[PDB]
Amino acid sequence: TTRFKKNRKKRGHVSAGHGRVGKHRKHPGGRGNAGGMHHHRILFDKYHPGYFGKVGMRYFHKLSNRFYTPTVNVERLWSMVPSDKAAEAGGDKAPVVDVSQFGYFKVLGKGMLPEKPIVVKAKLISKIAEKKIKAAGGAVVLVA
Amino acid sequence: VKHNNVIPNGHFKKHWQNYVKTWFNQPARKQRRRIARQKKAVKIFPRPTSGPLRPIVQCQTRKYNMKARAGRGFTLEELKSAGIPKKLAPTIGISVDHRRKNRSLEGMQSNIQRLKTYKAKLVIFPRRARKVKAGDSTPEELANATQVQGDYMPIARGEKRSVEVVKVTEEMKEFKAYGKLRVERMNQRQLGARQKKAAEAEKEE
RNA sequence: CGACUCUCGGCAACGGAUAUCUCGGCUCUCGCAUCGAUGAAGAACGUAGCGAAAUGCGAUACCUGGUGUGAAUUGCAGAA
RNA sequence: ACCAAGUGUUGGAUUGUUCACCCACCAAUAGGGAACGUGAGCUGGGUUUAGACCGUCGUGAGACAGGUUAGUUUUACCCU
RNA sequence: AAAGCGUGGCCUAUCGAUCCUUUAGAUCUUCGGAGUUUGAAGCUAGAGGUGUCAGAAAAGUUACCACAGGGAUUACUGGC
RNA sequence: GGGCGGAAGACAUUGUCAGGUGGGGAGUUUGGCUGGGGCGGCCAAUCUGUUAAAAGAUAACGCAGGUGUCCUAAGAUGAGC
RNA sequence: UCUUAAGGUAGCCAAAUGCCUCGUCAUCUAAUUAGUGACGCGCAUGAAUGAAUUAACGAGAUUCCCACUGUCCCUGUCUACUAUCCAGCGAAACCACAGCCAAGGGAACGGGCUUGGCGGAAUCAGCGGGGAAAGAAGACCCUGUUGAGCUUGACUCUAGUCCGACUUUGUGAAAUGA
RNA sequence: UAGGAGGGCGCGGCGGCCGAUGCAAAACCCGGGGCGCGAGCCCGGGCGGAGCGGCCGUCGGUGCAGAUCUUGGUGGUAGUAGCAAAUAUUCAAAUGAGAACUUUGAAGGCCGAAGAGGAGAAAGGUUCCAUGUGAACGGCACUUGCACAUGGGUAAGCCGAUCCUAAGGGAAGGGGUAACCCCGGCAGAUAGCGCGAUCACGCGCAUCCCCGAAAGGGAAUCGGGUUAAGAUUUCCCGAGCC
RNA sequence: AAACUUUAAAUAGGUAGGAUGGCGCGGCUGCUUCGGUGAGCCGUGCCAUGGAAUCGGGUGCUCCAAGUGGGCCAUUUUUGGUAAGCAGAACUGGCGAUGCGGGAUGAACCGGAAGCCGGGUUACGGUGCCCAACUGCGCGCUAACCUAGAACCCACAAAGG
RNA sequence: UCGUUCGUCUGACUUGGGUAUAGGGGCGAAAGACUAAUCGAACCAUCUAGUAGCUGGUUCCCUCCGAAGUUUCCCUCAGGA
RNA sequence: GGCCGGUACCCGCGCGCCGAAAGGCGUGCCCCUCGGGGCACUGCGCUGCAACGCCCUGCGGGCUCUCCAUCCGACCCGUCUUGAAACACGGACCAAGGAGUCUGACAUGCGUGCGAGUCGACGGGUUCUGAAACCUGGGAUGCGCAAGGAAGCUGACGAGCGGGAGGCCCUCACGGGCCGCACCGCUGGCCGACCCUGAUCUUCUGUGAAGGGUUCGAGUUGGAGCACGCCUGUCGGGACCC
RNA sequence: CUAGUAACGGCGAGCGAACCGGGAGCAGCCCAGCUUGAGAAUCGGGCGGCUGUGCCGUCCGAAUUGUAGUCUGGAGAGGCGUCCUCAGCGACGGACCGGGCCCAAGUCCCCUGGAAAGGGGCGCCUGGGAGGGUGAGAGCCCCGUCCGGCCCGGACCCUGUCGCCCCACGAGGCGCCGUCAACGAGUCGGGUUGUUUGGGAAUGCAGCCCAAAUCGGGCGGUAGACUCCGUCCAAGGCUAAAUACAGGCGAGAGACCGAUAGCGAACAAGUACCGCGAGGGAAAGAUGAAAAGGACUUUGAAAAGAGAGUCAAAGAGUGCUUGAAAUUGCCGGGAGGGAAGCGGAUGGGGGCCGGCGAUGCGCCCCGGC
Ligand SMILES: [Mg+2]
Ligand SMILES: [Mg+2]
Ligand SMILES: [Mg+2]
Ligand SMILES: [Mg+2]
Ligand SMILES: [Mg+2]
Ligand SMILES: [Mg+2]
Ligand SMILES: [Mg+2]
Ligand SMILES: [Mg+2]
Ligand SMILES: [Mg+2]
Ligand SMILES: [Mg+2]
Ligand SMILES: [Mg+2]
Ligand SMILES: [Mg+2]
Ligand SMILES: [Mg+2]
Ligand SMILES: [Mg+2]
Ligand SMILES: [Mg+2]
Ligand SMILES: [Mg+2]
Ligand SMILES: [Mg+2]
Ligand SMILES: [Mg+2]
Ligand SMILES: [Mg+2]
Ligand SMILES: [Mg+2]
Ligand SMILES: [Mg+2]
Ligand SMILES: [Mg+2]
Ligand SMILES: [Mg+2]
Ligand SMILES: [Mg+2]
Ligand SMILES: [Mg+2]
Ligand SMILES: [Mg+2]
Ligand SMILES: [Mg+2]
Ligand SMILES: [Mg+2]
Ligand SMILES: [Mg+2]
Ligand SMILES: [Mg+2]
Ligand SMILES: [Mg+2]
Ligand SMILES: [Mg+2]
Ligand SMILES: [Mg+2]
Ligand SMILES: [Mg+2]
Ligand SMILES: [Mg+2]
Ligand SMILES: [Mg+2]
Ligand SMILES: [Mg+2]
Ligand SMILES: [Mg+2]
Ligand SMILES: [Mg+2]
Ligand SMILES: [Mg+2]
Ligand SMILES: [Mg+2]
Ligand SMILES: [Mg+2]
Ligand SMILES: [Mg+2]
Ligand SMILES: [Mg+2]
Ligand SMILES: [Mg+2]
Ligand SMILES: [Mg+2]
Ligand SMILES: [Mg+2]
Ligand SMILES: [Mg+2]
Ligand SMILES: [Mg+2]
Ligand SMILES: [Mg+2]
Ligand SMILES: [Mg+2]
Ligand SMILES: [Mg+2]
Ligand SMILES: [Mg+2]
Ligand SMILES: [Mg+2]
Ligand SMILES: [Mg+2]
Ligand SMILES: [Mg+2]
Ligand SMILES: [Mg+2]
Ligand SMILES: [Mg+2]
Ligand SMILES: [Mg+2]
Ligand SMILES: [Mg+2]
Ligand SMILES: [Mg+2]
Ligand SMILES: [Mg+2]
Ligand SMILES: [Mg+2]
Ligand SMILES: [Mg+2]
Ligand SMILES: [Mg+2]
Ligand SMILES: [Mg+2]
Ligand SMILES: [Mg+2]
Ligand SMILES: [Mg+2]
Ligand SMILES: [Mg+2]
Ligand SMILES: [Mg+2]
Ligand SMILES: [Mg+2]
Ligand SMILES: [Mg+2]
Ligand SMILES: [Mg+2]
Ligand SMILES: [Mg+2]
Ligand SMILES: [Mg+2]
Ligand SMILES: [Mg+2]
Ligand SMILES: [Mg+2]
Ligand SMILES: [Mg+2]
Ligand SMILES: [Mg+2]
Ligand SMILES: [Mg+2]
Ligand SMILES: [Mg+2]
Ligand SMILES: [Mg+2]
Ligand SMILES: [Mg+2]
Ligand SMILES: [Mg+2]
Ligand SMILES: [Mg+2]
Ligand SMILES: [Mg+2]
Repeated sequence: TTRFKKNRKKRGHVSAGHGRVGKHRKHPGGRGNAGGMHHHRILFDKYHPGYFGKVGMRYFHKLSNRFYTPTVNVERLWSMVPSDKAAEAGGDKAPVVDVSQFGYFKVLGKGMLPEKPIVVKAKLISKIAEKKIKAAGGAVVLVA
Repeated sequence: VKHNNVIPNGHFKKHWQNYVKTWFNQPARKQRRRIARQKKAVKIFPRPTSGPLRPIVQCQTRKYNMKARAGRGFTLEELKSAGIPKKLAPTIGISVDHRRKNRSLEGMQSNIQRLKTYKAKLVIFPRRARKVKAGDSTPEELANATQVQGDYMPIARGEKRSVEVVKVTEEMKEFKAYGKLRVERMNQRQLGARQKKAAEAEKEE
């Protein structure tokens, strides 16, 4: 929107806002990230520490799919239960949630669970996640 | 370069303005493809406009092996088990894939049932006017025949979400899910050292 | 009162701004696939009652023929 | 030493020279300034591009506040 | 004997990033089909050095010279 | 006599790699500060005193000097002197 | 006597080569930083980097002498063509605004400012004091992480050339070798 | 000041709204009247002769005094600098609107023949010749012209070119080359075969094709006439030659 | 006696002047002690006339970003230099960036800082003319035959008569 | 370019036409001379709107707020963070 | 004596009489004791100061317009600079053109929509002025929803305190008490790299009751994000223009 | 989309893919080799004929150093077997392609005007109010536009139906069998060199050297040896569609430019003109509705002038719509002693301003509305 650009308010002002002494010159500091270790060293060290150097080890031909493990916490397992089936239950009778049908591979343990037992059926799980599920009275099932 | 910003990394140092691709012909592309589809539909009428039948396959790569999609074509065993000869299938609307394999029985069974399901609802006109050879159909059938459009055999991508209710039994509560994973990971990494200690047993002992 | 210089106004010059246009340009989109030894693209010279250029044409030379249309071409003259 | 800048302060050998120094006359051959007065006033000897020689220096290209020789000096008609 | 003192030199100077190489440490991690097993690649901590010492890999000449600038800066008058 | 006539002859030569030489030629470089620049120096890392104006900071190619080391003891501690 | 690879030999000289330097002596002059002849502790001469000579020659550099003369003392006069005036024709450079001075202050040499001097229409021909006059983004000097020509003991390369193996490349004989 | 922000003014489109205009739109002109701190705006008068404006939203190649800015136009300079080499013109008459500059006659001079004379090669291209002519052009002028317009004009067995080779160039097979291209002696059934023959066969084939000189080499012409303009030798007359 | 010092200022430097204070009671500790011995903390309950003068809403908190990184001048302290309208420092202010009144004239000297106006009064500086305002009222000194002399900075004059 | 004055003029002489050598190349009795008014590397087009820490310019109004020439690091000192 | 102002309240006026109008006129208490003085109860309404002039289509009135005169002030702009009127550069004049833009990435701020989600941006369907509009997919496309490790891997077991806007209860109220958002400060728990620790169980190398740490994280104990739009800023691009 | 990611990189500046997944579009084929041997069954050419893009006859020739047929790893040759499957031309069309024609309604009344296409009145068409022309803003004046109608000519090798012809002992499918089972060589592959890549003990490619195999070969993104595992079969060839498209030809559009803009060129523009050449490269649109483009008279050598004539208008007069500024002439006015202009004051002249400046409101008395 050219009508709100501020250069339209500096018309009639000689320098267009860039100063009389230090002008608007072409590339007075160099182009791009020139001088990251010479004359932009303070800026690179201050705002981007860790920028220079080589850490760790290479992984020729990395495929992301090999590393895919979506995760869900136990605090979110009861939104997964439909209400009518959340009603059908006894003290020993609990719903079973295949988190694999919701796109999750591992179950993590953040958050609280209600007293109602649950049977989480997952590919992977953490220590605490099963410790919290058992403490609610439910069980864990491993699948593939 | 100046104030706390992200490190700039734009790849604009070549003669990029000579390879700018704009999309002003996108609405015209849709129309040409629509006319192409429409013109194709008439020249294949009454054959279905989606194309030949595609089998169910599981996708590759961990991330997707839980999802089913359409594959290129039926294997030779799937074709022969359903009793559709190798060189007749493309002529009646069924694609073939001489390269795909059947490593797991369930996949083979699923795609066999599709061929019978397709064969059940398939109708074939005679090659001439009055002669009815093998595989042809009744005149009543050939008048009720229209050009079906869309996906006449849909593929469900994966398992429907079901949250059943069961009773949590004492064995279920005793099972250590985390303990099972760690001991099974343990066995995997000791596989060589165990086999080596075993292997050297028969070498020396 | 005058001459000269400067200046204000009216009129008249000089010049081609402005306005109003536009058989041109620019941009986007679509369809199609057609040069040549059977001599192409390009170059040259000719060619009209009155023509230099452009346009057209080739000693059949601003055209011959067929077909469609249906009474003009036009700057002047003439067969009509 | 005073008042006093009214008048005057030259001809030549050698040197591009300012400076100098001799010859000679003279009453005297005082000292200075004016964008170190004065190049759209001259001249171009020197210095101060490009050619070239010598000496010293430098491995060399070349250097020389060393010596040498040859090397373009434009315009007024405006205002004062 | 002990309280204590001792993390170099009585105190104030005496020293060095990334990348690379090299060493030490774990009965460590990886080489992505699984293993054995050389080799390689990592993790932590040192050394090999940047003295222009917050750290480019670097000889002249130009009088045959060029360009962007500088009165932020010399060579002449003027000024203190 | 199925040798045109001679000379060399599996060495020359060719092709591909390897080492050496190579301003003949290509590309490039040839710090900074600086009472102009150059030459000199280092006031570029760096310590003590002073300048420094009794807190701290404080300049100059300011002043008088120093540094790139040395030490199994010249490190530690105890005792005696 | 120290030293060197050798210690500048024959010659030549204040030379187009000598700083000092206008060297010292003589000659030329009335008077010579000039010239020529000598002298040689030669800043910094010297032998094909050629040394020393040298008749003839030279639009080559330099000194002197006779003749000649407006080069000069010292200017005057004459001719032609201009300039000048007229008819006709008719540009360009340059141009912030302009256009009289003295002193002061001021970016430290004003046309304008301050304070004084002054100052009267309109015109013609000249002149070179000023306009720090015109011409040209100083060629000297510096700066720039701008160049280029040339050089080399700069860094990095490279054509060429030399050298070896393999290939082309077959045949068979001996001697030391394994 | 450098710099930042807000609120406005102005220009041109697009979506909407509200309107003016042949009873005179836009643009432009004015010593016309006003409004606003200002950017700007409103009206009057004139000129013109067919388009235009305000408001809301939105958009942009949107505001000039400079850049030795770009293009165009215009001044002062200024009726000024200037029209000065190659010795030189004068008198009558004709012509004509108009004569220093055209034409005829007379006189006075110059080039002085290594010419200011008579002819060509290159280069030009109609400038050649006649008739006519308003402007422009011929740095004054012109009745005039190398200008403008309309016509006309270049005649060859014998002059040339054309033929031959020079230095040199191009080139087929072959060699190189990624290919464009680069190599001619490298020697290949080298291009071409030539000659006698036809009524067919014979012989021979050697250093070999093409281009390259209007000054080199070379079949053959002379004299006299003729036009406004062609010819000395192209046309005519006569006489020859290859 | 800058690179000597016993002594030792003026100016400038630091801290404090309550509600973020104090006490009693009963608890915690893996720290400390011979030890409830302490150190600290926790919970409760009470008190605390606001604890010098003056002045006053806060960068208090956070974000995004521009320009600048040639300075120069004056009084004072101060280094090199014979000195300089020279070079380099310390504190403050000014100019730069700012007009206005005065110093004739001037970037930083004196006064003073600002919307457009009416009236009044001042600051620095002045009151013979130029030039608004007295040739005002007083007292002395000076007589220049050198241009007497006459404006903070400031546009000099010294030793000596 | 012009005037006067000069150098050479049987020779390493003057000259026309033809032909050969083309740009890091030619050609040079050598001056970095000449190669179409262009030469210490011609000319033409393109890459190319090459890069510039350097010079010049940078277009309407009002109102409000309002600086810095100092620190540290940088082949850094006319620049930048 | 000068400047401003002219009253909607402050003053002032009517409500009773006298008086042209100033102004006066009543009663009672206190005071001196002349003059007279001081206080008193107070109510309803109302509420822009005047008097005369001058001119009235005129030779009048005023004017922001034009010219001229006079007094005071007053150097030429743009630019770089500590400093420009400069003997610093550019500018003879006029008209027209003429320079921070477009795009990609990111960031803060602001607006809009939805919200643990959010995007329909490649396609498909449909659409008769529309290359528009409208529908559809996504059960996992991007970003977010979880992090620490070089990696193998493991992956948040549920927070107290001080100050706090605001609400509520109590008091005649000043004061008190209760709960306390955001934000600031303080101390912790948990996840992970590293270290340390080890009951029990177990597939003998795994698990992990308990117990940890002057260590490290862009962590958690607050789900706030995603899409679009605009200014500004950094960067790449011809990149404000030459 | 992965993804500014893995990687590559004085690990600096920077650079940078692929797999998976989602869409568009989908289609697979044919050779060589052991396999005619009672038999080259194949192919070209001349000539002749006919139904003529070909088929037939015949004569020459190619080819056995190999034409045809089989066969291509998914296989295949064989053997057996109930079985199951196969030939073409007519006739009319539908679609797509080009072309020519035909198609609604006012020019009714008044005014202004040169001109009515403008205003007012009265009407009409509209599946047609896109656009253009015609003397000023026209739905109805003209061409067109909407709905469609018609007539002519193509290419087509796509399918829609009626007609006759009836596919086979050949081949193919399918059921079993196990005997066979042939599969591309200076090539692969390895070394080394150079280049290239994101490809890192080497991604592709190329030179040279070495140089294969047939329980064998190529891969599984870190060089190496062994055991296993997944995977594919190079060294011969063809193959639509989805994609690209500053040229060519034919269209349709636009929040674009409006004659210094837009292409260099709106115009006899790649023109004039320049350069030996390669090359460089402009300027320049607008009378009027209609030429009605100014007869004639008079002065002049002429160009022209003055009268006149045309026109709504020429003062719109052949570079002619409008017609700014700089700069210039004439007429009128004003001022001036080495600048002028400028800011504040006011005085004199001008020039201009009547919304420049009022004559109305309340009581009243009639005399009518
Ligand atoms: Mg500003
Ligand atoms: Mg800015
Ligand atoms: Mg600027
Ligand atoms: Mg800057
Ligand atoms: Mg600066
Ligand atoms: Mg900057
Ligand atoms: Mg550095
Ligand atoms: Mg002079
Ligand atoms: Mg000289
Ligand atoms: Mg010289
Ligand atoms: Mg010299
Ligand atoms: Mg003169
Ligand atoms: Mg010690
Ligand atoms: Mg180190
Ligand atoms: Mg692997
Ligand atoms: Mg440093
Ligand atoms: Mg160099
Ligand atoms: Mg030199
Ligand atoms: Mg070199
Ligand atoms: Mg330097
Ligand atoms: Mg110096
Ligand atoms: Mg102090
Ligand atoms: Mg101190
Ligand atoms: Mg000797
Ligand atoms: Mg000597
Ligand atoms: Mg003499
Ligand atoms: Mg001598
Ligand atoms: Mg010597
Ligand atoms: Mg020598
Ligand atoms: Mg000579
Ligand atoms: Mg004259
Ligand atoms: Mg003066
Ligand atoms: Mg001046
Ligand atoms: Mg005068
Ligand atoms: Mg004069
Ligand atoms: Mg002069
Ligand atoms: Mg000048
Ligand atoms: Mg310069
Ligand atoms: Mg630098
Ligand atoms: Mg260079
Ligand atoms: Mg070297
Ligand atoms: Mg536009
Ligand atoms: Mg613009
Ligand atoms: Mg302008
Ligand atoms: Mg400006
Ligand atoms: Mg004259
Ligand atoms: Mg002359
Ligand atoms: Mg002769
Ligand atoms: Mg003639
Ligand atoms: Mg003439
Ligand atoms: Mg020839
Ligand atoms: Mg000849
Ligand atoms: Mg001849
Ligand atoms: Mg004859
Ligand atoms: Mg104190
Ligand atoms: Mg900065
Ligand atoms: Mg400044
Ligand atoms: Mg006042
Ligand atoms: Mg002669
Ligand atoms: Mg010759
Ligand atoms: Mg020649
Ligand atoms: Mg030279
Ligand atoms: Mg640019
Ligand atoms: Mg500068
Ligand atoms: Mg300066
Ligand atoms: Mg000056
Ligand atoms: Mg300059
Ligand atoms: Mg100028
Ligand atoms: Mg403009
Ligand atoms: Mg999602
Ligand atoms: Mg940019
Ligand atoms: Mg991403
Ligand atoms: Mg690349
Ligand atoms: Mg009609
Ligand atoms: Mg009508
Ligand atoms: Mg119309
Ligand atoms: Mg019609
Ligand atoms: Mg490679
Ligand atoms: Mg292919
Ligand atoms: Mg144009
Ligand atoms: Mg053009
Ligand atoms: Mg008119
Ligand atoms: Mg007109
Ligand atoms: Mg018109
Ligand atoms: Mg006109
Ligand atoms: Mg004018």
